[PDB]
Amino acid sequence: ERPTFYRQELNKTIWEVPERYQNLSPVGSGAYGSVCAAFDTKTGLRVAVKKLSRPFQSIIHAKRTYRELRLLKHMKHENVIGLLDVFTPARSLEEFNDVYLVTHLMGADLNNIVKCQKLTDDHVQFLIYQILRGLKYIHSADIIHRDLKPSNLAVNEDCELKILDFGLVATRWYRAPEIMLNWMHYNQTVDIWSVGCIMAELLTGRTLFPGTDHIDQLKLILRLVGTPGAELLKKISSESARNYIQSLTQMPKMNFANVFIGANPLAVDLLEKMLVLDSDKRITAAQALAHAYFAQYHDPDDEPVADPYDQSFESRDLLIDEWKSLTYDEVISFVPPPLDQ
Ligand SMILES: O=c1c(Br)c(OCc2ccccc2)ccn1Cc1ccccc1
Ligand SMILES: Fc1ccc(-c2c[nH]nc2-c2ccnc(F)c2)cc1
Repeated sequence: ERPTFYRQELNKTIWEVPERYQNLSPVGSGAYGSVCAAFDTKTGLRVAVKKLSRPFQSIIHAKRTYRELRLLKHMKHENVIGLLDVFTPARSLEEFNDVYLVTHLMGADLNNIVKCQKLTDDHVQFLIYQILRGLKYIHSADIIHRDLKPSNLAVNEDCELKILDFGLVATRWYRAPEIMLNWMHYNQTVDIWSVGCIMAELLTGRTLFPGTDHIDQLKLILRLVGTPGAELLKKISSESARNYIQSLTQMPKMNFANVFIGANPLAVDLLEKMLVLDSDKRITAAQALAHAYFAQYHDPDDEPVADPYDQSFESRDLLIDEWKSLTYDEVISFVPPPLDQ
């Protein structure tokens, strides 16, 4: 049966939510919606409530809305953001024009933490372990995140971490070189690249590759990791890309031990493995969890994999009303997870 809703305006946005959620307080905005912190009276915990902006504005928005709901309904892992609740104030499909999502409030991200801070090795171990543990799960569902950066890593006062969906500086800074090149057959290790860039920054206090644009970004990456060797060169189909790359002044892969000088040598070894230029040679999330850098955290029996995830809708070309109806179906069928201390 339907709960009682109440309406309010927060920052020129209307929020209509069940009375169970109290003390809404805006925390930010992330392209596809706005977020408020709230108090969940049913559990006594603080939650983040996201209101999707214009969910059915176009086929793109409608499919994006469906995609996010499907993804968040599927993610059930300690280090990945999932759903406590999904609701709409709409009492019918024709009424349906707003989607709210709720998750447990972590309360900060790594954008907030990195800033004015170099971290000790022990905290970097724990943070990056958690990221990799979440990534192992995501990758096992044959999902690629594609946009991992500090703002997409939500962290609580205990330094427990969950991977966000979408977060609240430059995104290109964390992006794999093959994506800057525009390769359409990139793999899951694009996310491993991002984690390498994030880990590097946590250890040093500086952006590993602060490119001003995609070209600058590629150039900074190749200065650290070297211009492509022959094995990699042969895998590049594009004539313009290969002409460009091979016309650059050719560069050796740097010794990372020299670059990340003060760092724990196990940290440098993992970084070398994460940031190999040829993506076919980069370490996987599962492999990284078994690396000696994480010896004090790694438990192979507590690093679970995801249930099968149906991404077939991704190929489909549907009407806005069809995406809308499917999303509505997904809201109605939502089963919350159980309360457990
Ligand atoms: O801890 C979170 C969570 Br938790 C978020 O969740 C967004 C969300 C909400 C509902 C569904 C899916 C995602 C977003 C940012 N942050 C970090 C953050 C929270 C409050 C202030 C600053 C940073
Ligand atoms: F300057 C470069 C050259 C190659 C890469 C690269 C890294 N991993 N995979 C690739 C790749 C494979 C096949 N085709 C591509 F276009 C790219 C990245 C930057």
